[PDB]
Amino acid sequence: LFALRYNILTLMRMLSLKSLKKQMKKVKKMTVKDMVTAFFSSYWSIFM
Amino acid sequence: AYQQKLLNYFARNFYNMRMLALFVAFAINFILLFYKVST
Repeated sequence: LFALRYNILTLMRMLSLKSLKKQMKKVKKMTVKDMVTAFFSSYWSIFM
Repeated sequence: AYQQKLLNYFARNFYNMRMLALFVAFAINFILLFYKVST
């Protein structure tokens, strides 16, 4: 349980940082290619 | 909406990709049968 809690907190610190604004600046300007890349990257991060 | 479309596609094709992985593994291991060690 400690390993689960710690690792999941490390994963969700991604969202917790709130620094997603600089990514979102280009989220206004993504293409379908880029959004597919982000979709894959989310699952890659989960697997990591 | 596009995220949901991707989700639906992968959920639909989960089993087919599982079969394809086994087929590709058999192909790779068949290729590895012609494998020669060198000095």
